Amino acid sequence: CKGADGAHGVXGCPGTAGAAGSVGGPGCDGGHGGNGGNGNPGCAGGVGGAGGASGGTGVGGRGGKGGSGTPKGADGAPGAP
Amino acid sequence: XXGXXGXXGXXGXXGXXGXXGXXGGXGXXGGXGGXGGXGXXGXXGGXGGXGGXXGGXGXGGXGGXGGXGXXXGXXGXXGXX
Repeated sequence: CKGADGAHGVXGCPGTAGAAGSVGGPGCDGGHGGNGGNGNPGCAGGVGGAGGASGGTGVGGRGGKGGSGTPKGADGAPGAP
Repeated sequence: XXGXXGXXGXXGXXGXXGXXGXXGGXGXXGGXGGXGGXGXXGXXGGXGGXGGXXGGXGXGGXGGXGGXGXXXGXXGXXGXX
């Protein structure tokens, strides 16, 4: 089992941040962070969301992929084990 | 403004869910989601999530609910606008 993923960000000025992944329930892996939204010309991209922490399995969610833009957003941190 | 929301979840069994939220961007709105979780006791819970939408000033958000136990669950929906 795994926690819910964070909502992906959407395009804009700037592209919006991806949401952090949910923590895993007891016995479950972490949810993935949302990707960051892409920026319109001249606009920054959004950061990826942090992955959610594991619910005891040692498997955190992945950080979201940063959105491209001017400049591109960072990827999110992975979730703690 | 708008965006954000999400998270929630928790509990155990059972429990889980939450998520949703996000949307927004554009002219704002969105968010919401979360809730869910719950469980404990005889199990059940979960649900929540939903929300999101927005961007166009139609509103969006809402969702959440869920949680509780036995029992409990449901919630979610909302979003759009």
